[PDB]
Amino acid sequence: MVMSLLGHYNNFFFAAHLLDIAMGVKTLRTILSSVTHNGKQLVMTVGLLAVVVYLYTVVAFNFFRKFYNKSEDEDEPDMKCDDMMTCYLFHMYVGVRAGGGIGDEIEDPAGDEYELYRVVFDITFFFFVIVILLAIIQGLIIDAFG
Amino acid sequence: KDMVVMLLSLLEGNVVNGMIARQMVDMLVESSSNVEMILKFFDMFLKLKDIVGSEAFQDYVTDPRGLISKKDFQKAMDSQKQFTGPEIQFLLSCSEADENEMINFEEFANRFQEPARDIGFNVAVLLTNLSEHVPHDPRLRNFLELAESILEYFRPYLGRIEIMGASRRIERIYFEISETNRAQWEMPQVKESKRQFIFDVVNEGGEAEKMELFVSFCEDTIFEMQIAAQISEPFWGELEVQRVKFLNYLSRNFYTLRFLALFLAFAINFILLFYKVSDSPPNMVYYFLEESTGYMEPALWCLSLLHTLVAFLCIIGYNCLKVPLVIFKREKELARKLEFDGLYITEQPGDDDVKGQWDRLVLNTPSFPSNYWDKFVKRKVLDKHGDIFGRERIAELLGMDLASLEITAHNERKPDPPPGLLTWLMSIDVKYQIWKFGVIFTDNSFLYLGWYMVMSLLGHYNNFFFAAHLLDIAMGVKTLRTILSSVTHNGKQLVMTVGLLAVVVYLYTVVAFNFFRKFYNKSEDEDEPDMKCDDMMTCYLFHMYVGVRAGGGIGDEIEDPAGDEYELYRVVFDITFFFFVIVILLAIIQGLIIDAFGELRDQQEQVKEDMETKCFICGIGSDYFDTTPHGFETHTLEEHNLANYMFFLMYLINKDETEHTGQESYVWKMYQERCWDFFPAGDCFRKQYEDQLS
Amino acid sequence: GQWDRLVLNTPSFPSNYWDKFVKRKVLDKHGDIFGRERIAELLGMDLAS
Amino acid sequence: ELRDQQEQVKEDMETKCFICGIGSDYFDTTPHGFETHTLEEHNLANYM
Ligand SMILES: Nc1ncnc2c1ncn2[C@@H]1O[C@H](COP(=O)(O)OP(=O)(O)OP(=O)(O)O)[C@@H](O)[C@H]1O
Ligand SMILES: Nc1ncnc2c1ncn2[C@@H]1O[C@H](COP(=O)(O)OP(=O)(O)OP(=O)(O)O)[C@@H](O)[C@H]1O
Ligand SMILES: [Ca+2]
Ligand SMILES: [Zn+2]
Ligand SMILES: [Zn+2]
Repeated sequence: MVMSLLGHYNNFFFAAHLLDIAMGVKTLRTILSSVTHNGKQLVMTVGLLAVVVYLYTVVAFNFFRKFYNKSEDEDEPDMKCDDMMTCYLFHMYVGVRAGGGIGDEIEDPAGDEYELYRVVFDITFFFFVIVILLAIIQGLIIDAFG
Repeated sequence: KDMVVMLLSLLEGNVVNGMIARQMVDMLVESSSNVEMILKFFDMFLKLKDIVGSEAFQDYVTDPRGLISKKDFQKAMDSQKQFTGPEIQFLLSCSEADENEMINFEEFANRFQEPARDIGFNVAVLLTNLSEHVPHDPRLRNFLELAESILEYFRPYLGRIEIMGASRRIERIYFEISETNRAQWEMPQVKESKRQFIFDVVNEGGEAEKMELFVSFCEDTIFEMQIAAQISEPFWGELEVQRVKFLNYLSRNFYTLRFLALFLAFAINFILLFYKVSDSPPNMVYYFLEESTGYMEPALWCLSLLHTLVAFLCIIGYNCLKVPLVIFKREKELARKLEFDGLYITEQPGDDDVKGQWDRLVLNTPSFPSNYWDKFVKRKVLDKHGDIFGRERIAELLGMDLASLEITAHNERKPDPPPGLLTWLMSIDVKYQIWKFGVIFTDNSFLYLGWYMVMSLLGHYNNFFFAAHLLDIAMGVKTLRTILSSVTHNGKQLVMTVGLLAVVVYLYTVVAFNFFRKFYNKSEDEDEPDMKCDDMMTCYLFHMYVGVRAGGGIGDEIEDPAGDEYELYRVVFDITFFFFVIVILLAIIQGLIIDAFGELRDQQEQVKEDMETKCFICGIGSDYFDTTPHGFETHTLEEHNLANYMFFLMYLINKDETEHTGQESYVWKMYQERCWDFFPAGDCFRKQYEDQLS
Repeated sequence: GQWDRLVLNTPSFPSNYWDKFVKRKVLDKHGDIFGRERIAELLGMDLAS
Repeated sequence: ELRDQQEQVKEDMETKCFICGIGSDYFDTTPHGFETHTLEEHNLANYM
């Protein structure tokens, strides 16, 4: 009702009624139950992912700040890790969505005194965040199916 | 009560429809009037105790002094519609009304609650025994109905178990459960310990060790109940009493302190989110908080100090709440290994068992069984092994003076126990304390709390070290703990696959270094190339760093092989790398994680199914008991309840050996000999008397 | 349970439930032990009618 | 599949006698009955 009434205020509010198939069609209802069955687990893994990304943000802010320049310009750099909140947002936004982890986005560590530390940083981020945690989420979904 | 105890003894080893039980029923029927008078004496006062506490009675209570007139008592009791005229008159007579006909009902109700409790309980036990062994006698149902209130009142304390007796038959045993015992068994921490124990045995246990593991669990539970009772709460003396109060307060609130430390860590990290680095002070850089409130700069310091304090209190609470159980378990297993195995007398572990090798330090200490109840384990080991190995050698191993045994047997000395710290200084057993501290420092939970300490302390060196305490949710939240267990379950497999991935990447590195070097130029410049595969170590690092993280394998990063004499070889290289490394191996890792999820789920399901389908004690499945309606529920709640075996063990320990009955003495002797054949194994009372009962 | 307290003393509590005499039955069962008038006040009954 | 194969092998050994084929349920009528049957009566090492 409320969404229908708001649809007269703005016609795009009628897009919400398209979600009605979630309950109208029993197959879609079962499929979404295969998600909602382990919802508490999914939210807990999302929170744990947030915490591990926070830890990586802390390490980056302390040590690897010089690698977070996201400006091709030379005289006005765009540093994404001069503030801890900005660095954490940068991580949670681009590092998780990047296929190869944060190392895909940040600068190349070749020929630097911290090269090995940074490659360990990138590999561990890729394995814990991109591989293991997303694998946990997908496994929770598949296990709910089973 | 003594007469009833004699009757119950007459019912020892009594089969269903036994002649002695039938004679007992005939005797009760012959004295039906007097038995009814006795049961009425009990039920009137049981009913009165609750009636005087009812709102309906308190409505009639009007005197500000808390008393009631006899006429008001009369009109209150007939309003309850539970007594008759003569019964109300008898209650009036029993009430010690003064010259003003004023009744002190509070003391009137409690006058007979205590004196009549034991006899009421034994009457309940007698009637229950007769009912369950003579189930087809109509004359006994009348007594059972007339004692309905007695049986109802004593139902929570009437503990019954079944044992395989000396007569090679199943016997049913009735005993008393105390209010304290039941209340302590219903505590949430004890429930959690029971759940963990059930999970452990049902999941990864064998049937031969099951009853022994259960009895060990019962013993640990008894010790935990003692610790809970101790820590419970209703100039040297003042300092000692305040110290024990403080320690008990910490022990009781250990989990609240843990939660508080976690909350403080969250607050500290939230504050830390506002940090900012600038070249200007608030070629070195400067770290500072960037805010307009001006308050979280001191708030961070306050929270850090509070967090360190709370973590310290958590460690103290732990070694005042759990370390006693750890030491108890270790001392108990050591004592049983000494006595029933001769571990350090006969086998002498072969230096590959660090536990056994560390336990050597506590053998000769004067205070070895500090937490274990058996203070005479050394004496028992001596009496068992001194003849065959040497009394003096055993005494030297266990640090015993063979001379003092006689005088201790002769008489008891009462010296002066001076309450001085100076006199207490050399009372300390240094070797025992070293052993205990080794056991504590080798414990996982204590080590975790000590690491929490170290990180908190380092947090004052640098405030970002408080980020590590955010990992505490891994153990604080059971859901996150299970989720991380779904990773750690196959950790060895995961590490092996990572190593195998390293090896295959090394092979690809070897092939690339030998043949495809020209394709590894990572410089857009033309005059100073950046070759990543002119050195084997550089090439291997390049692979393990960019090839694995690339979605399409190494071919995404290296140069295009179009129009080259090695084009086909290189495309085979790239495709095989993509399939073996990116697809198959990462798929193996994710499959290991998903399989750990499934394994944990089926473990939980199997534990629940085993509990709901077989009796934990006898092993007979629910199918047999469900022949009678609610048969399995009754068998698991009344006949073979494991809580009742726990209660029976505590009842035996607390009861005097001279007062043990025959069945109790049988079980007690067998328990002290560590023989568990009294547990019904595959047999039950219902099964043994199938034909009489049916 | 806390929301169901509003319907106890209503004149029309068993509107859909078939048993229109549940209040009478509860009175006959518990009035002796808890108080007939107190039960009637809880369930909104007139003991006179 | 590999995991359930291992579990099935362990379960079969722990539930039926490798020689006679009578399950553990029958022998467990006597206490420790299956353990005694598989260690003394029908031990395969003893047939070897
Ligand atoms: N010998 C046994 N003693 C007790 N329970 C047994 C036994 N054998 C099997 N069970 C099963 O153990 C299950 C767990 O006990 P139950 O759930 O009744 O206990 P509870 O104290 O009410 O609470 P909880 O659900 O926390 O265990 C019961 O459903 C029962 O079927
Ligand atoms: N006929 C049988 N002979 C021997 N074992 C049998 C037989 N039938 C079933 N089993 C089972 O085989 C299992 C494997 O044997 P068991 O583990 O006892 O042998 P082991 O020599 O002590 O060591 P291991 O664990 O390496 O096998 C036993 O637990 C037993 O229940
Ligand atoms: Ca005696
Ligand atoms: Zn049973
Ligand atoms: Zn066999």
